Amino acid sequence: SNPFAHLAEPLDPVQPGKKFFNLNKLEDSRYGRLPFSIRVLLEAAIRNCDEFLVKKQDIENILHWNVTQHKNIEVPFKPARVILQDFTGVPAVVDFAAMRDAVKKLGGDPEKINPVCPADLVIDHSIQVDFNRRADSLQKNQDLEFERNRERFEFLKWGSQAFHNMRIIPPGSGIIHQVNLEYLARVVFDQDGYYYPDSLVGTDSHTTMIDGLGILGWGVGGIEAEAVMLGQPISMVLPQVIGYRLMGKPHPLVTSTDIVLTITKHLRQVGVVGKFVEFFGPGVAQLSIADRATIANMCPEYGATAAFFPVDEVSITYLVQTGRDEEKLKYIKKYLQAVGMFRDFNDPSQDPDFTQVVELDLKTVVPCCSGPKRPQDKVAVSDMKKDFESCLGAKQGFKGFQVAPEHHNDHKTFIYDNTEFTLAHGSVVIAAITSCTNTSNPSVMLGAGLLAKKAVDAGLNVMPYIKTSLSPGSGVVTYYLQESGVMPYLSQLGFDVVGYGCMTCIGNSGPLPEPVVEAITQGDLVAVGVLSGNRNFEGRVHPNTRANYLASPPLVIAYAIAGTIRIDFEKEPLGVNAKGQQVFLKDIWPTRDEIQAVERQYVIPGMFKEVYQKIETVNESWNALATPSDKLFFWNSKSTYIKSPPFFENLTLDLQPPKSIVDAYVLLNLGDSVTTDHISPAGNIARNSPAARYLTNRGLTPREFNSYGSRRGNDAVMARGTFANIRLLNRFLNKQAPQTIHLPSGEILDVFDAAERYQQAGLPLIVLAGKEYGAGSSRDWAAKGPFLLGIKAVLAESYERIHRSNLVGMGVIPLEYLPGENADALGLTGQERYTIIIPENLKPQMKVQVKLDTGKTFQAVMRFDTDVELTYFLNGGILNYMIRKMAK
Ligand code: SF4
Repeated sequence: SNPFAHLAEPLDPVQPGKKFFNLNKLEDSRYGRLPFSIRVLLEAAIRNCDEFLVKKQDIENILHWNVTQHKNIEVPFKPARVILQDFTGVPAVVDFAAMRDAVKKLGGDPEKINPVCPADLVIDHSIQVDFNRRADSLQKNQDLEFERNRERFEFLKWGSQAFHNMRIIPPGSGIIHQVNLEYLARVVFDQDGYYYPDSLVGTDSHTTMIDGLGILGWGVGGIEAEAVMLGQPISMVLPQVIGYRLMGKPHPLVTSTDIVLTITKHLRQVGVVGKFVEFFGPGVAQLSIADRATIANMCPEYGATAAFFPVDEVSITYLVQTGRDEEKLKYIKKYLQAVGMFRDFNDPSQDPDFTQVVELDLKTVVPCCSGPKRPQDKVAVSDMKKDFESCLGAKQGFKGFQVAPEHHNDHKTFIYDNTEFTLAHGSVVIAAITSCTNTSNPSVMLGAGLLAKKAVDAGLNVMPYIKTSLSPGSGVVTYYLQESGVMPYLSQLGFDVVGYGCMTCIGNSGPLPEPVVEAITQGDLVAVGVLSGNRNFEGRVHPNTRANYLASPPLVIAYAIAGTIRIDFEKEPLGVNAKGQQVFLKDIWPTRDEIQAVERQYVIPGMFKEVYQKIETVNESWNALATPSDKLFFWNSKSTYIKSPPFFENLTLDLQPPKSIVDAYVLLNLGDSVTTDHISPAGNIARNSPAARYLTNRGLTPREFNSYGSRRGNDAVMARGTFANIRLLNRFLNKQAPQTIHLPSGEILDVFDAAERYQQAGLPLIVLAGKEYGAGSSRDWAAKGPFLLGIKAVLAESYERIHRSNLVGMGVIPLEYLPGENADALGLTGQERYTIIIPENLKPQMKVQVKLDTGKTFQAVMRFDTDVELTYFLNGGILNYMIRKMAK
């Protein structure tokens, strides 16, 4: 039974059948000092205590957090639900279908492969900015989306019928996280007579955006989410919690976006990988839910697992504003208050006992952007011109473009729409109001509109060759931009709505005008994209922009109007007004107070009701998609999108022990901050690549390639796409190239081709890497890929959280250098042959010996961090383990 059953009591004696586990009846003073993020873990353990998956000791360990956070203690966590998008959602449903095949093969019941919690999937990663700056651009983009992705859509739609508990939010509805915040989020569950906190994992690294609403959620690989949907607890080392104390007031010109870029930079410096961050202090109460969500969104960019803002009265106000049901609201606040999970940030006596506290005085926040090449590279708006011009001549890097000083004032004329324009270094060519990060925030969306109106009335324009776009994460945005009268002015500046999906945020940015591309390449220009996103890594916004700056939506507009980031907005006007002459940014910038009025006036629950009323059913094209009635997927050999994966080939019920990796070759020698984009690119498929050759062989032209993310249900493409990022910096080649050296022959080959040779010869492979290996996107293809290339281990200085978990899930060993040790320090070339000794008895975090064919030996930490992770390793993977459990 549940040992804590006595804690269950009615919330309200008027409705005696609706109960909750009352953590206050624990009568334990440790509870009242817990970070509110830890209280969520505690509750989930108590309600789920069976003495099997979740044990009474587990509850004590979580309660004893203040002590046990230092004792490397694993705990279970069963979240309330799972959220997915289509890029990671396709391979997830392929995994499920493949697991059903495997379970049937072994004589099990394939209906056991079925989500036992709610799964919501939002289709947002497929639409691209094929067209912009026109009224019909949205329809034209929506049409191409469906035309390009029909098979994937029919497949997801079948998935939503063939597996229990799956709701799909169709194309043209907005973006996962914004839809989560405005519609999908429960805050408090009311299931089978028990209230409990909403919590989740999502197959997207920015799932942490939900934490702004006091919902404990974070990103995970699909394989981890798959296990969770099947009832497997998350296994984690009980985390330390950094208290981020906010104080002061932001200046009225400062935006949510300025604040998050400031905090991102701040927390990467601090180092919070493997930890929760939990916000508190007098400064939190002034932040709206949208503001808190902006900050929480960027959790993976600063490294943490969670960035938590507990539920307070501001959260409740957001729920009433977004039109949540009256009945539900009643028990959300009432439940949180009764259980001790309801916050008042204005009461220091209620502040938890965090591991340590770090501080931000919001008055120190200045208007800012981040770039040109990393989310943590904060640049004051006041210093944008200076910093870029410094970048022009600096050695090629995150803060260098390496342009000879003589050319810093280069410019190229070009003709666009029979008018001559001049492009130069720092010219803005992409200006996209994009990303759930910011479009969920009416302060910056209306800010952007009010700036647009001011500018238009002031007689300002955006040059017509500039690829401006507006890509909202829900239709509520457009609705209030129209009601408020600001949308026509956005339209005139070139910010018509182009789609309701990720779009430019994810690199789905579409073509630049031919004459603009010409000038850029012919002139050797550093052309600039400015976007309200959370990621700006070289090449991931557009192939032709060497500089990308994250900035608030109104700044996106400001740089569009100015047409360059090499501008001192204080010193230089934007243009000349036909009457009062000089028009400066200051004159057109809306104040916090002018924004708050329009927001208070135009963002009412009725709009949310209206937008979301028909969300699941309105898409006639979706509704039209025919699906088979099958429960077991009819794999089609003709498909280039959907393919039965080899993962479970010849799977046996019984386990055989792990053997050492013997005389492994190093497939790639990598450096620092290798992103999952480098490991498993998701955008354009290059004409000179293994994946292009495969698709060509199958009779497709480049225009039919689609993106890598779109091909994730086809392991044949995805293996070929592994380490195929054209900006991979393999230290074997000392240059950017998606290649490596096949050492036996000395030949330089595309990475997949080189791996084939090694695999044909029966040779094991490893990867050497530096710090922060696997940063960024949650994509488990950055683990499945290497697994299919024959990679048995990685040896790195440090790992990012989601990536490490995906490696473990695929049975690949994540090895870590000992402190003060790395490739240079050990004198490794990567051209040696590597023996990793696996002992008969394994322990989490154990050190193993690595032996080289040269005689050199050293030690590495084996980063299986919990007993459960070790069982995954012994099983050859997390889904292997789950098939075995379900087959018997
Ligand atoms: S790619 Fe951008 S818009 Fe899409 S879910 Fe991620 S953060 Fe949001």
